Amino acid sequence: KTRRPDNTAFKQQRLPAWQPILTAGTVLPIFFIIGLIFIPIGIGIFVTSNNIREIEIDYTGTEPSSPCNKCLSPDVTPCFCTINFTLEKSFEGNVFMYYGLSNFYQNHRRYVKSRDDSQLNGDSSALLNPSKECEPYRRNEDKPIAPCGAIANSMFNDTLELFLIGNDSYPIPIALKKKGIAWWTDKNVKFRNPPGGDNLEERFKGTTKPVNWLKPVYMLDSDPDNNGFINEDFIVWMRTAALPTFRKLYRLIERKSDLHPTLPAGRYSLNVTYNYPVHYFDGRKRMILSTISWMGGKNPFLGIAYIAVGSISFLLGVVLLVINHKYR
Amino acid sequence: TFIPMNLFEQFKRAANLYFLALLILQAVPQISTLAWYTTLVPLLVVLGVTAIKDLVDDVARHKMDKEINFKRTKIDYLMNYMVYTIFVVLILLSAGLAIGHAYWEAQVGNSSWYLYDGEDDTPSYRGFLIFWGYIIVLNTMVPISLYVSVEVIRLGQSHFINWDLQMYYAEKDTPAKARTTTLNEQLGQIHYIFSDKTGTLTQNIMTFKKCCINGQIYGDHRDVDFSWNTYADGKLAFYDHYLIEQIQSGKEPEVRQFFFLLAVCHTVMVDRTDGQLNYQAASPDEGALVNAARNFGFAFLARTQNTITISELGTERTYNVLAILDFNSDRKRMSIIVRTPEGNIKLYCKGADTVIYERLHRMNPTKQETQDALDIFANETLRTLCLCYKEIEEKEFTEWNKKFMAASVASTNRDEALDKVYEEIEKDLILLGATAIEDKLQDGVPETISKLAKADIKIWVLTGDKKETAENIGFACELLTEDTTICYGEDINSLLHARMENQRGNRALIITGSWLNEILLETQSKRRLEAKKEQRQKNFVDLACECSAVICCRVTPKQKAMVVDLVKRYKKAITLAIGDGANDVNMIKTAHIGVGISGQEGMQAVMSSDYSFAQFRYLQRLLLVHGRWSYIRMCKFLRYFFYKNFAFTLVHFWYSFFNGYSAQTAYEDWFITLYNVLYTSLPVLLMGLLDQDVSDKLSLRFPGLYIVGQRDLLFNYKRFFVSLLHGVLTSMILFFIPLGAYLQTVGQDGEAPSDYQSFAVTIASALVITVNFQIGLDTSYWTFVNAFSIFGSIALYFGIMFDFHSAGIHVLFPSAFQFTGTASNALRQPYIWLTIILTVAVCLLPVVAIRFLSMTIWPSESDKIQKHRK
Ligand SMILES: *[C@@H]1O[C@H](CO)[C@@H](O[C@@H]2O[C@H](CO)[C@@H](O[C@@H]3O[C@H](CO)[C@@H](O)[C@H](O)[C@@H]3O)[C@H](O)[C@H]2NC(C)=O)[C@H](O)[C@H]1NC(C)=O
Ligand SMILES: Nc1ncnc2c1ncn2[C@@H]1O[C@H](COP(=O)(O)OP(=O)(O)CP(=O)(O)O)[C@@H](O)[C@H]1O
Ligand SMILES: *[C@@H]1O[C@H](CO)[C@@H](O)[C@H](O)[C@H]1NC(C)=O
Ligand SMILES: *[C@@H]1O[C@H](CO)[C@@H](O)[C@H](O)[C@H]1NC(C)=O
Ligand SMILES: [Mg+2]
Repeated sequence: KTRRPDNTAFKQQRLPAWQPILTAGTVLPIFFIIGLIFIPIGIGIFVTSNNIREIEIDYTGTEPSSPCNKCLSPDVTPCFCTINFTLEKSFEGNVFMYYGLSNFYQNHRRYVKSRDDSQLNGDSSALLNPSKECEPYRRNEDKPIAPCGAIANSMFNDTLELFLIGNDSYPIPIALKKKGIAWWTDKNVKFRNPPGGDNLEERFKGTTKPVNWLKPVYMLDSDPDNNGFINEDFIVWMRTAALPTFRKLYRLIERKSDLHPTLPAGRYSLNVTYNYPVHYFDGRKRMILSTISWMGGKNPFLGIAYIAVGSISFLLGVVLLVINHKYR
Repeated sequence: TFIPMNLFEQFKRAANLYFLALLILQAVPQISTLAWYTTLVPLLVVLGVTAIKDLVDDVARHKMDKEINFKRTKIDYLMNYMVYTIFVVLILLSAGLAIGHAYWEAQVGNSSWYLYDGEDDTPSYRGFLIFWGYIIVLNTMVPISLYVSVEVIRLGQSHFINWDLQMYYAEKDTPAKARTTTLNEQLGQIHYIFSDKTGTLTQNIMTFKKCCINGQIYGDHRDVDFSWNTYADGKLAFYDHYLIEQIQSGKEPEVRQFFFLLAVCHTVMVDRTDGQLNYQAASPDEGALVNAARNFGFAFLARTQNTITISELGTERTYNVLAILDFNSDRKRMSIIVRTPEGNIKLYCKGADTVIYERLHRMNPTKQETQDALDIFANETLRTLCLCYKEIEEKEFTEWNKKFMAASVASTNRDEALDKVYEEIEKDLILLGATAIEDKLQDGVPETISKLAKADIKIWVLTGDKKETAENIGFACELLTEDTTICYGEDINSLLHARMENQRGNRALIITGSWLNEILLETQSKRRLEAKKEQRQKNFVDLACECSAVICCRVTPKQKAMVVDLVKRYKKAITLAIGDGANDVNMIKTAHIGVGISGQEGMQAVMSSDYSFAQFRYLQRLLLVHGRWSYIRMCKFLRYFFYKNFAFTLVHFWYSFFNGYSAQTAYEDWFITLYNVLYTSLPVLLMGLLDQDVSDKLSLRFPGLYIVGQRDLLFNYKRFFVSLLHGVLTSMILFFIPLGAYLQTVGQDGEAPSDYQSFAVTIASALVITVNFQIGLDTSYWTFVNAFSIFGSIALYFGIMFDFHSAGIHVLFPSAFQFTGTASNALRQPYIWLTIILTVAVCLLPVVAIRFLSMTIWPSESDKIQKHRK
């Protein structure tokens, strides 16, 4: 019929190969070695996370007796809460200020998609032609909404500030800087203003503000590098969270010039303009101050998980060892 | 052309049409939860790769035209059932979450002012709309590349049969061929083997040994070189002096007639140009018999339409040929009518004694001891062809000859009109004697018949040769040993009648074809007859399959395919038919796996088969190496293919709870595209082609490993839901370990991977590594390309993903590519890598522990010999 088949390693099923078999002397060391690797990492992360100092102030006022419950029914648009908290142990180094939102589904399909990417990327064509994707907020009355979409529309628009109550009882404001609170790529690549011109007023011609926003996107900040689509607060909002209960970076408190702690232990008051309504869907607002750590942030779950898995792997090795010993 | 290509790819295959129906679902925007990219690109590649496996054939056919001018596997049936099971599970889960979204929307969705879209859709409608949303996000449960991967697995495995060098016969220079590239796993599931005897269990390299005429047996040592005869050759080794001088001198009419018949009743074409009077016989019996006849001076020189050129001891006497009664498996005997120059019409005949003795003359004193002679030759595995002759009166021949010529009336009449002439003349026959010819078992057949029996393959042999020769050949090839209590049809017949009327180690069933029909007998009355037919037919198979061996004798081609059908219908056992010669093609088509020996009878019953190697000896490697590996390589492929796909989509089902059941994809939109084709497609294919539980030499030495496939222990309908339970858990771990790690702080600073984009990068990353590490656990043959594909899959993902999330690609598609700066930011943070390591360790270590316990507590035979390297 045909000639002799060629004699090559692949064709004759004779490729050189290692035949690993899960011998009792091979699975056991990896199980115990994992026990001696996860545990020290698990205790390492746990104690490192437990060292982090954090304070979470829930200032939504849903519960009665909180002395700004009036803001749940804001007859006057400007409402204010003054929540006092005292820190037992002073914060050291950079202190990060976040705002938290709970039971707030930022990962809804109708929500995450509702946005125009070319518009935020600084596309002139898409500036006056919002995509169909941000359908419910394409245009307000006659001309398109510049930050279209259900995401840019429902933006966290509270005004959080911190005061230090010293012995004199006079509130001393503590510096909060709004710059450098977004990913480098988001500021420098993903989000951009429309091209052309120098004044932001002339760039956004034929575009209104979103319906919920009180003021246009032109002057979200006085800094020319922080006004428009490249605004730090706005960018931090559009970065959709993965779960309902999230918290987003708001302000930074960098190291003080003096050797004293950045936030010395003492009486502080949180002066916040209650603008965001969340009590309709049982949403909770929180203000979170956290201190920087070299090994990420405060993640007690991983430390407990590594210890939990580290112990299971060590136990599994012993259990597997016993079974091998009996059935040897 | 190509337009027909996709036309039958879609309709014929349910999965291929399922995804086309999905594009329509993804086209409409009111329910499109995934982009159209997510289905075309995995579809075009699957529809593109399969085109290459068939288009290359057509273009070759087109070139051929210019130059010149069904069997479905058992798993193939299961695979269809799995895919129809995934549809139901997908429809139930999609309907289950559709309920959950309507109730979520009614309570939380309607009260949520941020999720306002301006479309007053009632919560019952919003749930309905997202029922199609979860037919799209969770669509990938149905494996798109299952139907293309299996073709590559089977094609590659089949091509190992062609390239095999141990399955290659040198002197005849014909390697093994696998002419069906879809029956590979079924070679490892064979329960029965039906084999021809002559040409399959014997070489059909024949030589004349003995003889008997008028009761006097010749060919023994009593009272040599044939130099006295010019036509003779030394190839024939004969030691019988008495017949040599008797035929040389003092010749008698008996020996003259007997040898003359062998050189007249033949049908062998002859050549004389070489000067040695070469012969080329289509039937080994005829060629050897004439080759033996010429050795004694009865040499056949030439033949034409009206005469012959036979020679007798140098006396070249030319006869006249009038009619030749053709031979077939039904007739079982050949005859020729020849007119001598004297003017007498002499009819010669030969064939099986069974059909010739019934037509003998009343006066035949040599009939009795000739039967004893015939039995004597069969005792040494010698095929016997009885002879006979008769004379036809001139007066009665005229009308018969005219009728014989009139029988050639064209049309289909010649099928039986000739036969009517055949039986109307063959009334009285004068016995002459019987021949004795030697056939020898192929090399390593007794090794194979013993080897395959160790794998619990019941070897049935279906042979048209005599009762005695088959029984002794069965003993010769170790098919029947000294422990066998043979029984015949009468023993079977009595048992069946006894039970039928009442209700109204090694054993054999050596039974003749005549007794095969007798037991089976081959408005209300018709129904009862059909009921009787099924009752006895079912009783026979249950009586036959209960014994290790079976010998079927005097069986025509109709009775070969019949028996194969009986086992198939009434036992549900996979069958293999191996044979040579046109008589076996009826059974090669009936059997699940059809094997064809090239043999000496003809190159005919191999093109009508599935595998066409040269010798029965090679059946050791087809089943115990290629068939056995092909089964485990296919099952290991399926046990992982469902896992890697059913553990991929289920994150969408778990993430549905923390997003309002809104059908939000936990993965990147462009990661769903490449996962099925790019990230987790190469390593599984390389497994199904290059995996070996034990070495080839060590799989022959332990045929018991074959049993894993006969009983179907490696991929049941039960092990489908253990790979799904594996898929559910892996998706549960892949989701809830990242979720637990992000509910709390995760590297939260100016560069914080806590958003959703870093949630898709973490789950997808730990998913790619987990499956590509769990395939590494599956492969038992870590060749230097299995490692490359496994690590290539993981390294490829981190290469493309960086490119996709790189700032440069953002220019090409600001909208379609919207993940920029996530991969280069979500994996430089240690907590993300501490979550991926934990998500992989806690997802793979339980598999290692589960696998190790199974080895230690319930070791399999494959593992038992793998532990002992020697
Ligand atoms: C801060 O954000 C909140 C919500 O994110 C803003 O409340 C929203 O205010 C808009 C009006 O600017 C409301 O839209 C419509 O207002 C008209 C009156 O012009 C009213 O008749 C409609 O019924 C409708 O409410 C919107 O409803 C309201 N949000 C909610 C949940 O009711 C708020 O104005 C923002 N404040 C600043 C200073 O940016
Ligand atoms: N040309 C031929 N002339 C006379 N008899 C023949 C013959 N070919 C076969 N026979 C005889 O017919 C009987 C059956 O022959 P058949 O044509 O059915 O195939 P077979 O049985 O020889 C193949 P196998 O041996 O593998 O079963 C045998 O007994 C044989 O002796
Ligand atoms: C919070 O601090 C303010 C200002 O010091 C004070 O007027 C108010 O009474 C304090 N409230 C409580 C509950 O201590
Ligand atoms: C809080 O901030 C507002 C706005 O700057 C200011 O008017 C007020 O005096 C501050 N202190 C309060 C409300 O106690
Ligand atoms: Mg045969």
